[PDB]
Amino acid sequence: KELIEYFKSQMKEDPDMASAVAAIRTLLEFLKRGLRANLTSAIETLCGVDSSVAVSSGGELFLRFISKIMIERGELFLRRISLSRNKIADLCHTFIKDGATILTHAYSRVVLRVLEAAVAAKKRFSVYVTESQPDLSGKKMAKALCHLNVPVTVVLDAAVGYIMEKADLVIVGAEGVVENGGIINKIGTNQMAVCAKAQNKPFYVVAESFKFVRLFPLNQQDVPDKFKYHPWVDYTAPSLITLLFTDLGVLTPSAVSDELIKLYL
Amino acid sequence: RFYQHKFPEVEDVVMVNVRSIAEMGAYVSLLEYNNIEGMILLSELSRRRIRSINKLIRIGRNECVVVIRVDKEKGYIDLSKRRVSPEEAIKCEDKFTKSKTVYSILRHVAEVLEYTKDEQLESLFQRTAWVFDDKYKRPGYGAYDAFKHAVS
Amino acid sequence: GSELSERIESFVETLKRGGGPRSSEEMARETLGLLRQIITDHRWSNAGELMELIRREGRRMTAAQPSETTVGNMVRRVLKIIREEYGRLHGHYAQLQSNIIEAINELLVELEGTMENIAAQALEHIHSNEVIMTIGFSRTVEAFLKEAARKRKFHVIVAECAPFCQGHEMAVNLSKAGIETTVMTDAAIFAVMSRVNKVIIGTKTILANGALRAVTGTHTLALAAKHHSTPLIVCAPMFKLSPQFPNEEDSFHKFVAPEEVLPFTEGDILEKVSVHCPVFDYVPPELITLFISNIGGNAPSYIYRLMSELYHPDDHVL
Amino acid sequence: FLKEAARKRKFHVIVAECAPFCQGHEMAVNLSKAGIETTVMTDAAIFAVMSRVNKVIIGTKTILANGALRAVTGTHTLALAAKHHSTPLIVCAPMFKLSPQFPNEEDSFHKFVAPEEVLPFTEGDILEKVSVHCPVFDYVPPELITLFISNIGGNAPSYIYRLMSELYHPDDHVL
Amino acid sequence: QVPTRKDYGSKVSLFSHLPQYSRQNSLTQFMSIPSSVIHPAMVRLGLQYSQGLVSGSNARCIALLRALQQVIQDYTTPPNEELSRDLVNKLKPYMSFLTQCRPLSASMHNAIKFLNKEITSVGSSKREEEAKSELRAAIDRYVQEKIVLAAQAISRFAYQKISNGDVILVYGCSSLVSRILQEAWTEGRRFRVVVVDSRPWLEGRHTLRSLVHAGVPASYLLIPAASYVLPEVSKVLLGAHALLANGSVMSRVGTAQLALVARAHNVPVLVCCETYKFCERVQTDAFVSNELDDPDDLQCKRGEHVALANWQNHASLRLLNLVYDVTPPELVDLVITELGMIPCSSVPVVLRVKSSD
Repeated sequence: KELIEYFKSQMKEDPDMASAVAAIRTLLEFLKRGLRANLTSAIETLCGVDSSVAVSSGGELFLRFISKIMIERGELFLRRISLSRNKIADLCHTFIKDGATILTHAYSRVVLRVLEAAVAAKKRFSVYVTESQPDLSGKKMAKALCHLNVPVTVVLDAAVGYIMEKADLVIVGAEGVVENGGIINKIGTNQMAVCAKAQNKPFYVVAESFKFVRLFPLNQQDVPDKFKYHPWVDYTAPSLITLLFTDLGVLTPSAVSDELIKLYL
Repeated sequence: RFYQHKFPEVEDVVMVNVRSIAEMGAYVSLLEYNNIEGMILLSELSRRRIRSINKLIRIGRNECVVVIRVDKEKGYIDLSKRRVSPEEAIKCEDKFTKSKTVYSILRHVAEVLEYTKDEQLESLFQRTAWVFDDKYKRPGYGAYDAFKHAVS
Repeated sequence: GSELSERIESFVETLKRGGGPRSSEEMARETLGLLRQIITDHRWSNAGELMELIRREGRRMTAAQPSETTVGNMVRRVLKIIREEYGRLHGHYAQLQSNIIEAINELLVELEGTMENIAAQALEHIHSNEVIMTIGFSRTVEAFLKEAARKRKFHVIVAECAPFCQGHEMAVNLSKAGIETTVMTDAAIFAVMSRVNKVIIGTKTILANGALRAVTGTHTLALAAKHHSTPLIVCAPMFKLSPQFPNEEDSFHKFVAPEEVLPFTEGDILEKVSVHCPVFDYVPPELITLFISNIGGNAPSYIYRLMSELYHPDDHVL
Repeated sequence: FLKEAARKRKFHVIVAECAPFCQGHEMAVNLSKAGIETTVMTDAAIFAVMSRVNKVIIGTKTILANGALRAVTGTHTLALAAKHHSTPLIVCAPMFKLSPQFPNEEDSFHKFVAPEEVLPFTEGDILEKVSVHCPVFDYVPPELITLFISNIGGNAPSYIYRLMSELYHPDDHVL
Repeated sequence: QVPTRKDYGSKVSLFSHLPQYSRQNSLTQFMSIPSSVIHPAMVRLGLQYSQGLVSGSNARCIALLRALQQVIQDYTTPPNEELSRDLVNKLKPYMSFLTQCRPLSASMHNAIKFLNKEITSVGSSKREEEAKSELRAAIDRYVQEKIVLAAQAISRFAYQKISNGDVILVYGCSSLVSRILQEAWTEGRRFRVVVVDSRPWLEGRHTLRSLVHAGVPASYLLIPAASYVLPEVSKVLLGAHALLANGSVMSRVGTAQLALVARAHNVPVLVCCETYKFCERVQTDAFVSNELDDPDDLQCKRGEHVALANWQNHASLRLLNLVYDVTPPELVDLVITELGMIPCSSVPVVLRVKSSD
């Protein structure tokens, strides 16, 4: 159809994002064709055919955002999307202890930009990207931010259960966030979390504003199966996720439900 | 007692002690006539969204309440804060205090045959307070009732 | 009419001699009394320069004494409410300062109603012929214990923090109401913790993660209580909350002269052993149980809704 | 044990009775011929009463070869409470009834007595459609109890294998 | 207005802030037996509480609701005392009366607070009878919308949640857990529900009977052997009376230890409390505000040789039994309510977005 080629154009041409704003500006370019809402639900399904959480969640917050006028709303919504990276970057590079040993996860824009913000504030630290393999996921972060003068030593993913003695500040990337108070990411996310709660040593978590998802897991197979396609993205109860980070700012485990119920799920 | 025109006028100021708080309201005991017990009211303990119950009132202290419009069996005995926006308050506190001194010198009239039980207190008050509405200004009544006992 | 600067400087200068006054909430009393005067002759034209005046004088008042945020959350309180009232004005000039001082009157009745509220919320916890514990000294938990002393018959113990014995005084104070409390030393926080039943604590500041910041011995009391999992009720009024985090710098704690813990009667020893003590520890948010607070109870990680309301977070960084 | 302790002391014995049926109430009668202040709590209420009791003891029928016992039932939720609050556990055992039995001999380690102690014969139209089953002897995992009392002095729970090898050569444990 | 009920037997050394009763002598042994000292529906609901006749989850709320509607919709309006403010203070002997009878579920406290707030919302300026009928319309739309629309709304949402073969347990006596069970069962599903109960109520009966009459396969085990459902439970529905502002929940003696033994396996506990049950009182321990029913109902039937008949002959033996309990907010994870499936610790943020803002 017409609405997959500009979607591939925005997921490929600009590297400053995920497929989320690809879905957003794709479904805004949609409107150039009260009378469109279920057409928007059908075409957000047809663009959320990907193996991704952010595209379908952006579409459902579109149908929420509809509930001659909303063109300028959409332009300033793209303005909401644009400067969010610099706001979380200047908001989120301060809690790193000087002399602390970060353990991060596979390639997201967000921990890239926030570790670049921590370097622009010139702390002394050390980051460990982990590998997280059903495929090559961690080595691309390893090269992309050994480009910026940090000793990036990749630990084996099963070896995370021993490297946690020298990881007092474990940050993760942002793939999907849910109304329990948790975050779903690539499979090797949950195991460092359960081990970190056995370590008595904190587990910080970054996120993003319009990547908020309103479904709900409770146990193992309560993950959505249209994102799986062995697993692809896994999580469990959010008993210890220590801190979450937003366009809004510093947010506790519960408060993502507060931003959701303010906008009614 | 402190002015026998008991039920006071419409949009004036007074103060009150709060001896006990209700289940819902806070029924306060007004003191500018002997032993009635009023209430509080809902909306304006402020002018915006405060909405709380016990962080403003003690079981025991005073404050500067403002009356809106009181009648008898419409049951609107107004104890709140409306529109003290530039308005002075503590004039009524000094009115309160000087009237308490007026009581304190006259609670003990109490002559030497100890008859604390019931001497008719209006028999020594009423005739000694009766002609003292000589001018209409109620702050002028304040300075004139302060002028009452500076006896020379 | 410009005799205002001298007491800003006298106040930060008595914030540099430890910090006056002695007790806890009278600090809040004298600071909000000296905070309602910050627009006396301090005049302006538009709200923006008034905002920047509160910016500059508030940040030098907070950086003059950084080990106490009870002045910092209040200057953030006043800047928040004045931009709130200007925003409600627009949808510039006239009706501002009146409603400002009226709002200050509201909150200054609140901060003195605090200990009455925490005293009157204090019989919904305690039983007959059991024991109870608290550490340290706060007159808030003293109000809790004297209320429950007025109505029930129980059997307190107090374990005291002793770089300086700030806990013997309540330990004699609590036999005046006829409790018959027994005082051990702080060696026995675990020898008796089988035969405890409940323990209360009096915090000092609670951060914007719901993580409190208390006196010496409270971190070991929480994580030595959960080797029995008896609950920790925290005594915590709504003024001594802080929107802060553990991360801004150090001097999160407060290092004092350590002649509290060593004498000068030893011989030849003290030339090398480099002693140190804070007076304040740091406790995890996730281990305490509930508030006895001036809205009521809250869960120890609910606090973000209150800090969404009370402090406009773009000028929490100020 | 408690009768000699009340011959010379003064104490406070709450007696839960685990209740598909009663076997607490008889010592609730027989524990007042020496004035010991007994309070007969009913054992569906264990997760309230951690926050008075200091040592919570049991009586057991016999002890297995891992540090685990079989007693009258309900002792599993008793000990799984008494590890949530980390309270001690004396376990009384004279040494005729210790056993080298490891739990892999068969199932019905328990003794399924008839459910005429849980559904007597006023039930309705319901009894032949619902599954009704109770154990009389239930199993404490070896990971929780803390002290034993023997006829040779006190002993640990992670030590009893020497008492087994002293009192049984291990090859005749299947008879 | 009303006298109090005497004590019977002895008491434990701990609970002397708590009174205990008996049902062999009740309130209306003496008082004004044509009830006009107090309204008739009050002594009605009181002496049918004294034999436990309405001992339900929100059944108790609707019983006091019908009692107070028979108070209000025949209420003489006296002069010389105000239109709306002679009600609520004369209602202070009502709930103090029922507090004397057998103390309140927190559901009845929420009912008190709502009809309180609404009789303040109609003051003086309206005549008493059509104001009384507007109070009827307000209280009827309230109990209808909240109770009934919450029941079917969580039925649609938990129908989206619960799937095939989910063997789910109840500690069963309510009108919401067996409700969700039946109106999830009758839509093409399959799940083997088991009930659990406890001495001395021996109550699973309403739930298990309503399941079998709804045609659901049931099993049965009592909490004094609750370690035998220990491996095989797939999920558990916990019927809680109230739900405090810790994140805790609130129900009987027999949701005390099944909560922890089913936190000890990662089987996700699932409590069912609607928007009506979000309270504000917050307790932490288990003897603080907890009732104590008639302490000589725990006897044994061993022929006739009972141990607990003449238990006042010898010196120091006692009895007791608790009734309600509180579980900590660690264990309990998911509440079943309207706007979504909100978790434990984020409860009272919903309670502020339906509290006049």
